[PDB]
Amino acid sequence: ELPQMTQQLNSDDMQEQLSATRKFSQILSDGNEQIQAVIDAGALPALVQLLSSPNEQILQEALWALSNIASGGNEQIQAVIDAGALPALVQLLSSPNEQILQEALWALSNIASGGNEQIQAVIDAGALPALVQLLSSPNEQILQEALWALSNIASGGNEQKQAVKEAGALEKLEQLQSHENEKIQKEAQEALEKLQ
Amino acid sequence: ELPQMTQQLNSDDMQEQLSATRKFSQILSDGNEQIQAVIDAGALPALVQLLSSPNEQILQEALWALSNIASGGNEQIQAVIDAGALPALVQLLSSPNEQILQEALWALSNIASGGNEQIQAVIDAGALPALVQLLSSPNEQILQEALWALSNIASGGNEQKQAVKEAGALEKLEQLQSHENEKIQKEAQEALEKLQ
Repeated sequence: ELPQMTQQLNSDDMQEQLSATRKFSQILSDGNEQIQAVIDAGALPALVQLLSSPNEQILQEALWALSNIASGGNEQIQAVIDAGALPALVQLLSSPNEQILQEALWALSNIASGGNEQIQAVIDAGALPALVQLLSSPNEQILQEALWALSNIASGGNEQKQAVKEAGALEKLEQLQSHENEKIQKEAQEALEKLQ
Repeated sequence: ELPQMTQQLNSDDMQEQLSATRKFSQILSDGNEQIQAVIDAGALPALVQLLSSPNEQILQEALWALSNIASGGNEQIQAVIDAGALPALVQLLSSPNEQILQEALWALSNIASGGNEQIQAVIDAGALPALVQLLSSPNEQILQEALWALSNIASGGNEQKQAVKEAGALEKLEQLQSHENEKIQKEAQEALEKLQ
């Protein structure tokens, strides 16, 4: 019904616009409540514990569920932080399965998208060295997220910027210019100037 | 249901752990995809136009829907921003219906919780004055969101914070260290210090 609905919003009859506007709110709040109803069920910590499952499939659906939550609002992020995901995720940064590595990267990018304190919980979980090492990485998939992540962290305060520098970003970042990839080339400039 | 699954997560049987991990993923991804199928059905632009409805009901339902979407990830926020919500939301800042005013404060607050470019979009469409004026409002509910809203903007990069001070925050925020309520004395400190 969604696409009809997006038209009843552009309608002249006020019972039409109202009707459709309510349905849109119902759709939007039902979805948000399914999501909140998972955070509130107490799963996050058990999920976080499954990040170190011996079974790599279990590991991956768990990391997927987490990174999904961590893609939400500043409080879904907090619940993910509060359940102690940051260390586990940072650990997963040094993984052989480049799919697990790349998913953990993306979650950490999202968690570092929020407020300066959350960027700091990330910095405290010791992501920085792990994230600086992945700049050298040969796989451009990763190099790119790795760089996004540090750029997100470059966007925090004086003492986030200082820890990025303090962990070795300046050189690597600097020598990324000479990378064939044009979007990478660019993204480094942006990261450097934030830092200064 | 959610509680039986959260136990399954803590189980020993790996069939159990994984079966539940996928139900959680499935709930999370289904919840995210209803929200998404509303943004991608293009309702945001039309819900934004309904923010100037002369029908109070329509207006509040539209504003309710939008602030839900604005409660999500940096990209929901972007979608809301891209659909031209901010002009309307700032305009709603100068509303007499304190119910609309408070809801529009909460939208702006969520929007201001995203990346530093999103805060700047808030600042640019001129939330700041409207926001600083609400600092004298008698309604302690309103005072708190206006304050939070600014506190989120004060949590941005450096150039963000010079507009907060440049808006008047500093002075008004500073006389807010002697308000009957403790939460407001306290929360002004945070805001004031963030900047300082």
